[PDB]
Formats: sequence, C-alpha cells, structure tokens
Amino acid sequence: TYTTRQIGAKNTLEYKVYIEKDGKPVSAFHDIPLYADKENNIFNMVVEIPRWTNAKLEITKEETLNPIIQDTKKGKLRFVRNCFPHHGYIHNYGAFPQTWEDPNVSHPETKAVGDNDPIDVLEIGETIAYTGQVKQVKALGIMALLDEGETDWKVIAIDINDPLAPKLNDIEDVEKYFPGLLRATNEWFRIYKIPDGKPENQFAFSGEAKNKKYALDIIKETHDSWKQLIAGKSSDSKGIDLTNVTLPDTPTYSKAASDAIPPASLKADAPIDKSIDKWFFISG
Amino acid sequence: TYTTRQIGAKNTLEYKVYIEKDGKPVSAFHDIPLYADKENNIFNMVVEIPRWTNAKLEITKEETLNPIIQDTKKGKLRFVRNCFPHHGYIHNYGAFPQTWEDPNVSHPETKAVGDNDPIDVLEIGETIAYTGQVKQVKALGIMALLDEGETDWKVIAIDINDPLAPKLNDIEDVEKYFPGLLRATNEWFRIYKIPDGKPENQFAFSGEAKNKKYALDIIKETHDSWKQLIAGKSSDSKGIDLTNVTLPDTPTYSKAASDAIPPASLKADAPIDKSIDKWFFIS
Ligand SMILES: [Mn+2]
Ligand SMILES: [Mn+2]
Ligand SMILES: [Mn+2]
Ligand SMILES: [Mn+2]
Ligand SMILES: [Mn+2]
Ligand SMILES: [Mn+2]
Ligand SMILES: [Mn+2]
Ligand SMILES: [Mn+2]
Repeated sequence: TYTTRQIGAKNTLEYKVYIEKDGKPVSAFHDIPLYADKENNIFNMVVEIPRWTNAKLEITKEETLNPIIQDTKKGKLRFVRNCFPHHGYIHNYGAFPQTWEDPNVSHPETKAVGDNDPIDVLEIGETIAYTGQVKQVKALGIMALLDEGETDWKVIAIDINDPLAPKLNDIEDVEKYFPGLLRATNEWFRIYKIPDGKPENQFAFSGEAKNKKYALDIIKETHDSWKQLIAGKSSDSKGIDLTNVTLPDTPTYSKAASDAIPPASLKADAPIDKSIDKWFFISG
Repeated sequence: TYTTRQIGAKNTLEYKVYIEKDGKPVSAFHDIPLYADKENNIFNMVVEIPRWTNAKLEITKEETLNPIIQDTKKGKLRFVRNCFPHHGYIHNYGAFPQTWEDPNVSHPETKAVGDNDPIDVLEIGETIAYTGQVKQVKALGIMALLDEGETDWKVIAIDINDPLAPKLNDIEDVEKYFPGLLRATNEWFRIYKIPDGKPENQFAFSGEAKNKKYALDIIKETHDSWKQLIAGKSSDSKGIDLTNVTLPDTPTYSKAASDAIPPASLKADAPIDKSIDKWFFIS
C-alpha cells in the first residue's frame, strides 16, 4: 500500500511529501514501479499537482528518496500563474517513476535534449488528485512539447478508477468524451510561462496528440534511459540522487535511507500571496 | 465600516454570513446604500460567490436582515457544476443592494418578468473576493440574460481598487484588457445549469454587452423598483423579508432586528463532496 508522509506546511520552503510503502519511505523517483500491470499497459502515476492549483510541486531530483517539494525561482516559491480561460493546472499533473528524459543525447523525434526529469503525465479524470498520490492509469496518447527548447513529452492518461475509463482506449476517445481538452492542453503548455517573462513554447508534429501505441513506445524509451541512470552508467547523471531502498542490485541501494527520514509533521496550509489570484489574458 | 459576521462552517446548512456596519448587523438587501459615491456612480457591491468556487451562496429574501446563505436542493446544499473550460464561477459574483428585478411586471427590453431579486453583478478584477464583502465598483456595461425565462440582467463592473480600474471606463475596455471574457461570460450563463437538467439560457440583443450609459439606466430602474418595494407599495412583495435597521420612514423598520442576531460562531470550512470536482463537457 502507498501512503504519504508530509513534513511542514504546504506553500512553504520546508514542505516535503515522501511516498511510503507499507509505512516506510521509498524513493518517489526510483522505487515505485513504472508498471502496475505491464502487459495490460497500466502504469503507476506519481501525482505532484492537483487540478486547478498553482503551487509548482515536483519530485525533487537532488534530495534523498526524492520527496515532492515546491519548485523555486530566484530563491522564491514558484506558483504557475492563471492564464485565461484556465485556472492553474487543467490536469492532475505528475510523472511516471523509473523514467528519465535523458539530457545527454538529442532526441530524434524532437531534435532536442531531454529535460532531465521523469516523463510527465496529464491525468484527465473527474476527481481532483492529491500530492504524493500513487494512482494507476492507462495511457491514451502523448504530445511532444519543446519546453524552453528541451524535449518534454506529456503523456495523456486516465485513472483506471474513473467512471469513463472503460470507454477510453485511444487518443480519439479523448476528443469524443472531453471535446476541446486536447486543444486547451496545447494552448496551456504553449502559454503558461508567458506571465513569467518566458517565450511561448512549441510542439513537434504541429501539436498533434500521438496515439496510445506511440505513447507506450516513448514511455518505454524513457524507462530504458532510467535503467541506465540507476545502474550508474549515464555519462552525466546531473547530480540526481540515485539512492533507493528497493533495487538491491544497484550501486546506490541503501536500506538505511528509509529510516533516516523524519516522521510526519503535517501542518495546515500556509497562505498564498493574493497576487497568485490574478488572471492573465495573454497568448502567443 | 463594513465587516462580516459568520455563523457556522462554510459548506453546511447552518452557514450564514451577515453584513455588519460598525459591528452591528444590517440588512444586506435593504440597508447598504446602492451608491458609495452617487455623483461618480460608484456602487456598493455585495459579494456572494468568490471566483472559481461552486457553492451557490445568495442574499436570502426569506430571512431577517437577508444574510448570505447557501441555496439548497433536495435537502442538500446546491453547488454549480464545472463546465469546461470553466472552473466554477468565472467572476466574483454578487448583487447591488437596494435594487429589485420586479417579478410583477414584464420588462420591455427582454419581454419577461424580473427574477425577484437584487440586480446581479459580475466583478472582473484580479483579486478573488470574499462572501459578504462590500466592495466599491465602477459599472462598465450590462448583459440581458433571460434565465429560465426571466429577466436576469448581469452588470459588468470592476473594483475601484483594481490596478486596471483607471483604464476600465466603458464596456469596450473589457475586450481591450480582458479579451475573450465577455464571450466566455455569455457561454457561462447559457450553459451553467445544463448539468442540472435546465434548458440552455438565452440573451436579448444577441448577447451584446450594452455600455455604461445603458447599464446605469437599468440599474436606476431596479433601484426605483426597490424604493417601491421597501415602502410597502408593491402590489406583491412575494413574501420578501423587508425588515431593515437604517430606513426609519419605512413600515418595516426595526432597529431591534440587529440585536436579535446571534454572535459570530465561525468554524473551519466543511469538506465538499468530491462529485463537485467533475468537469462537464457541454458543447
Ligand atoms: Mn520543472
Ligand atoms: Mn515533471
Ligand atoms: Mn517542462
Ligand atoms: Mn518535464
Ligand atoms: Mn438564484
Ligand atoms: Mn442574484
Ligand atoms: Mn438567475
Ligand atoms: Mn438574478
């Protein structure tokens, strides 16, 4: 069973969420299996950001066991801004564990290096998720975002427990049951950092949402990149903390790391500056 | 000064928000002046529903001093559903006090009776408001919603404290600085109750947002309707509680009504059923 261990108050620099397996912290990057059911194409998603929120929570690469923390810019807590007509993130947003967008090779599909993280996942179901949740999802397709000039694929997925899951099998089904969502997704990822002063992003394939099989192929490639990474065989692991508690044949296996995590110290959410309310009316 | 007096927990049947003047409850419908600055047409808006929320909070006609209370449906609380691409309400939503959409006469602009309520206000500024807030706003324009067959005007306004307030002076400025907001507003009020089984709504004037001059005239008419109402001179006040604490020449003036309200009993927000998360795709 997977649960969460929260340290501190949400919306603070001290906030951390660790994932626990049967009560013991494990690495959110390395120790949660990619596959919940490999041959039925059912994946474990680690949720970072609930739909319609702003705090830019991420699995952190550089802390032991890779807890989810809030990203920062210029020493400050990062919040993604509201871009009309969207409120925060328009998906439950997270990642697949045991994957890596390899920054050390140019990816041919996109002609750009990877962004150095777990492959990203957009979960489209009705219920709002929680940070650190491990949920089981089916892949429906994938979009090739070039985010600040780096390969940053976005998998389109649904929770297998969603009432609609049985009716969603491939990417065309997304348009059928969620009409306009894929177009809004393309817009969101193009424009969301314009309020921060960044350029508009771009997609490969003129923004096409590639199908389920394409998605599976890219997921599997990023899983192979991770296999090399966790074996200690990347040419440059970028300072990622490869400590894990479930992979005893890897060089960075450590039983002790789980017990060194402090106990939960969950505090009430901290306030968020009112500026985060603002609705930006921007576009590329 | 205006403040709030909260009874109970948000998102419960017991929840009430009274508006206080100098610490004493007043009627949110009758006792807050329509104008904050009459010469400059600066209005007092009573906020009911913060942007990006679902709970259908309203000034209630049926309780003394007209506190803000959540609408109910089939013994439970009423929430407006999320309709893609929108999250709950896309405005800070409320009303102007001392106004009435008269239900006893058909309105010629829209050829329908009024919806029996204060005139409604959409406040488009950056900051999310709070329930029971009295904010001061400039009027920019107005849309003629026919809501389930009834005249249900929606004023478009901006908080005078908004950074953009100086640049927002008439309805065309809304498209200039908030492109797409008026179109989304038309869509929102057309479709928001389709998940509840209602027919789509309609607008007069093909959904045009009329300008400030036009809006001021409609607001004035609804103020005159309220002046008739509060004087006890409507042919049918529809059981509205007309009790007030600041209008001594009205038949329903009663300063003791203020002293009858219980003290604040603010509790933490209650949870909302997870079904309200759902995003409806109503194309
Ligand atoms: Mn990042
Ligand atoms: Mn990511
Ligand atoms: Mn990115
Ligand atoms: Mn990424
Ligand atoms: Mn109503
Ligand atoms: Mn109203
Ligand atoms: Mn209405
Ligand atoms: Mn109304």
